[PDB]
Amino acid sequence: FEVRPLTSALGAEIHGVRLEDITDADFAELRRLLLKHLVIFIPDQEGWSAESRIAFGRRFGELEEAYLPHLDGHPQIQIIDSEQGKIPIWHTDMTYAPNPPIGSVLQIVDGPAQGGDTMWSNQYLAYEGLSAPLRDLLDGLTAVHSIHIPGLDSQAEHPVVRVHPETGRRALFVNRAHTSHIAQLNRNESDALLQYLYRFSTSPEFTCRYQWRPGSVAIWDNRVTQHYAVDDYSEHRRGLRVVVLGDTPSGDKPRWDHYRPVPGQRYVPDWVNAKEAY
Amino acid sequence: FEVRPLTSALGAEIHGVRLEDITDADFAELRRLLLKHLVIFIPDQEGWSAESRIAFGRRFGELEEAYLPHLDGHPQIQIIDSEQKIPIWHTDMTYAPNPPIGSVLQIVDGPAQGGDTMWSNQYLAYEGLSAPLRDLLDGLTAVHSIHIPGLDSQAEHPVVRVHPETGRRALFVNRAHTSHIAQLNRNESDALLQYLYRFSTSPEFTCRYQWRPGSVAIWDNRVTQHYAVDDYSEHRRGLRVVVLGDTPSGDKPRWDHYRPVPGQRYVPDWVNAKEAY
Amino acid sequence: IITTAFEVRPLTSALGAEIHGVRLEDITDADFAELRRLLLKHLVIFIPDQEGWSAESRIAFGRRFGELEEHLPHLDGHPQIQIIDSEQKIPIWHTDMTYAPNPPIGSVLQIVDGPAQGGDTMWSNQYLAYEGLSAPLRDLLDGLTAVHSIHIPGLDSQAEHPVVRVHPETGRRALFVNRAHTSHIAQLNRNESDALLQYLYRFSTSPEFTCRYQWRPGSVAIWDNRVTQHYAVDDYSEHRRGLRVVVLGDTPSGDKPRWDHYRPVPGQRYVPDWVNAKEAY
Amino acid sequence: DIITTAFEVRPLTSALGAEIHGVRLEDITDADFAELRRLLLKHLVIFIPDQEGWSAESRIAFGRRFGELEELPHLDGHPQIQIIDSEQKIPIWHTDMTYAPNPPIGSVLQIVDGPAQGGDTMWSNQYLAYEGLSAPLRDLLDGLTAVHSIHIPGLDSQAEHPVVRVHPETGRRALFVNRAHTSHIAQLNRNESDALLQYLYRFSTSPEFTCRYQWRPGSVAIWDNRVTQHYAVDDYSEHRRGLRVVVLGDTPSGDKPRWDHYRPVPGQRYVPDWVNAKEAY
Ligand code: NA
Ligand code: NA
Ligand code: NA
Ligand code: NA
Repeated sequence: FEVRPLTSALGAEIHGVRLEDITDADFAELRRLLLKHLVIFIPDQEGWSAESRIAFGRRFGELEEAYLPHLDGHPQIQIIDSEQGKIPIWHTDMTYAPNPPIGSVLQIVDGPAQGGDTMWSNQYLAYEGLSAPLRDLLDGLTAVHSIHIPGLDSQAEHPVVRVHPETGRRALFVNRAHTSHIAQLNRNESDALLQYLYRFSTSPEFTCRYQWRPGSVAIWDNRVTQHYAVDDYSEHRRGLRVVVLGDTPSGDKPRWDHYRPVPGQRYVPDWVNAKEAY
Repeated sequence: FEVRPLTSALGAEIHGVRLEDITDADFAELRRLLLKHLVIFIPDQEGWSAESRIAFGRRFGELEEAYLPHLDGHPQIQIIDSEQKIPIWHTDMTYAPNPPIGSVLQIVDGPAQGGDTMWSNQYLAYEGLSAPLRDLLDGLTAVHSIHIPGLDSQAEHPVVRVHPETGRRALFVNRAHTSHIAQLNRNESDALLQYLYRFSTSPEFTCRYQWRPGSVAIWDNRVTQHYAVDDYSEHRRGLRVVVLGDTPSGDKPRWDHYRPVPGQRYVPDWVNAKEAY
Repeated sequence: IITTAFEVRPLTSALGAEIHGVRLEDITDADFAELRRLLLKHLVIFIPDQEGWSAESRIAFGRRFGELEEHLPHLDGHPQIQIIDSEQKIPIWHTDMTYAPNPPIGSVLQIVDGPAQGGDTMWSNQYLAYEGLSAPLRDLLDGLTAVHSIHIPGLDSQAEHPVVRVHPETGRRALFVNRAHTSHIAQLNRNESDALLQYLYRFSTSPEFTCRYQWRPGSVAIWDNRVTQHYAVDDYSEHRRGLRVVVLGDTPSGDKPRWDHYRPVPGQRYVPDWVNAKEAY
Repeated sequence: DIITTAFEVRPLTSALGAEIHGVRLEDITDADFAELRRLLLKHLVIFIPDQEGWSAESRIAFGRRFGELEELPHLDGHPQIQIIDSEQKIPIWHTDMTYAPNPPIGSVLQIVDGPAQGGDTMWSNQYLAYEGLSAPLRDLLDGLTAVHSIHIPGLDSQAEHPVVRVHPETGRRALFVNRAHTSHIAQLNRNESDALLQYLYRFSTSPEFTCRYQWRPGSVAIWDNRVTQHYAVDDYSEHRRGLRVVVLGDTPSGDKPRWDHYRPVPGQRYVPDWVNAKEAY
């Protein structure tokens, strides 16, 4: 294939591939490129059949499946629609679950000519760019990730530094959208450290920004990336997505116990957040 | 009386007063001193009778009353008891449409050290802002709210309150109960409130009081914040009467409320945990 | 602004557009006028495949916008053509030379040697940064100025500019502060200034207001320095070399300030609320 | 585990500070001094009221019981007795002279002229600041050092000290950074250092860790500079004058650092995440 990296950190556009009837050997090459580049982009795949899209995702693992919008007859193929909302926050998908997805395949099938880019960030570089004392600290910490909305209540505890199962490389595994707090620190220390990590981890030297064209497919490794959907458009935007499951996140056993507050202790954040959203 | 200011900003201890049978004229002098000093301290009032305490508070206005812990037989005398703590800067109940105008608190049991209370002067917090920022705040309001089981209340108050008696302008936001400024978007609101909260509780604007059993504090909740230091494990018990008055008043806002778009999500710029303790 | 003469591919909604079907070497007056309209519309424009552009043509092109800056490594025999060379980087959001009373009105940059990936440049739209502020905050900023400064050996300069400037050619208002060179807002005390500028710097470089350009062989970027910031991503180790011409002549103008400068008292000390180290690298 | 029963002692807060009654410094005995020194180890700052008229010779002899005294404005004929004068202020949390390799052990200060209210001094307990950190963070800090520095006309000094020092006389660990003079943590990059120090500065001066002293006529404060910060409240306009003796001799000591100094790459630029102005007052 013809491979054109987007940035030094991550991302590559792959020309010369046809997903519809991809061979097992050509798939192995895509998998190798995904381990190298973390998110890959396959242009010009308009018309990709539902059965082929599902078979492709299933090469990676079991697919998430019917209370959410999906293609007729294919609970595996989720519909993302701007009119149904938008996610301008850095996140790693569903890390509030005990077993977050290991990756996704997304194709924007309707969208504006400009606007609605998606950015991804390289969590290997976010960890490696920390100085050695902080890497050593984070290796021994875990964090609670959680969500609390109508119809979905979930929390999970994950290592702050995840060992990728295939590469063995260590990646930061916190994200602003779903991480609540570091379990072995008090909440105020947690807020200060997470605030630094969130901003550092999404430095432009660690990211790439993709402009969607008709027919473009993005495949990303959700074990070692965050992503961000830019909210700079008003046109209708629709995507088809398949979501892949795998093993639970793994890292070092924590080197300290959970922080234990005293009875009646009140968390007073050092930084203001409003009590009412919109 | 013998009046000893605690700091330049606010606070004064008053000797030579006995609250139990205080005269109307001596009460008028206490009120004058409260408008001058914002919080006043009256030592050595052990044994103050419930009837006299209630009568004293009622000189200032209607008293709050029974779901709260209170002295048996006297729903107007609230109980602050460590075994039943508030280490956050706050102005009392500003999530209410009509927050109290002040309180009278007597620590009757407490440790020899630990458990101080601090107050801050919200006149000086406003006056210490530069002119462009004072002008901005004069035209803003803020939503104050609380959302707990059994108590859901919000209220919209001017960011700059005009004290009814002095006519002097005071900042009227506080970290405990203020949610957001209504005419700004939430992110702008967070940034401005963060600055105001820290500036308003600068040591140059505060006083710190060490309680001796029997001491009484009287404060004007229209123009102060306060903070209960959580540095003790011994039993601490206070008796409190809480006074009501008029709704907070300031300028009509100079802009409409900020209106988000239908799908808009608030993404804070600064981390707060999703789980408390 | 009507811009129908060329094939135009916008990069993001906020700003940026790649212009096809134009050759800079022998550009006509009509085609230049269209490029200038595209710059007023899109704030930064990208002209691909201009390898070999002659020095005389590059200078004549720049001079169609205004007087060129002369001095700062430059192409031998052409003081007007400045050299940006990685061997001899700027990963901080900035608007060029705003510590000067007359910052440049824009630049033309061509990366002639660079890596196949790495070294992107981002730009931000200061019109949108201002328009995205709520009305009370726009009203406040309209009446404020800020000091921009630099103090290094051989270059000490400061200038006071409106926080909100009008673009002279469009009449539209834009934010005019940037993290690299703005020091403080003149009518606030320093602590208030720090808090408000910190908010503005991050808000103004939100991804909804930016574009990110990957340089390819022969690419030329032209940007309006009056209403943008930009940022050079520092994610590469290969040699990177650009030729730049800089158009002089901006005079940032806005409303008369509505308050006097903040006046400290004798002996007053600035204590920042947020830590910065006392030693850099 | 220090017994201090000889005098009447009135602690100021749970964290630190105690007012000592029934002792006259002028002709203090060896036994009474030993008790005051125990009270200082226990309470970190002690206050001796009603000592108007304390003679210069007795003040110096008292200081010398603790160690060698520092020897610019000073009492005539007594270079050891420094004059502090509001007309010739410091509303910033600081530990004295930590930019020096050997900061002072402690000081003895008497405000001899001042307002009836205004000009309080606060102290903070750096043992409690460290002990209040969670175990992972205490473990991190135990292995770090920080550069402390000052760069003013006539005084350029820097020193590297453990972030966590052991008090040589109690064996207890205390935080050893302060906002005024600490620059950066040496084993972190500057941005990480800024974030961690900002948290520590605010946490370490929490009201639960401090005391606030109102000076009265004749008041003497004695503090241990090894395990405190302090802060002079700037809420007064009248003349305020103090007499101060400074005890030299500290060598802040802690664990061997567990990591090397952070090494930037050539040409690396420090870009703070938080704004500070470029110009003070
Ligand atoms: Na996502
Ligand atoms: Na209260
Ligand atoms: Na530039
Ligand atoms: Na000092």
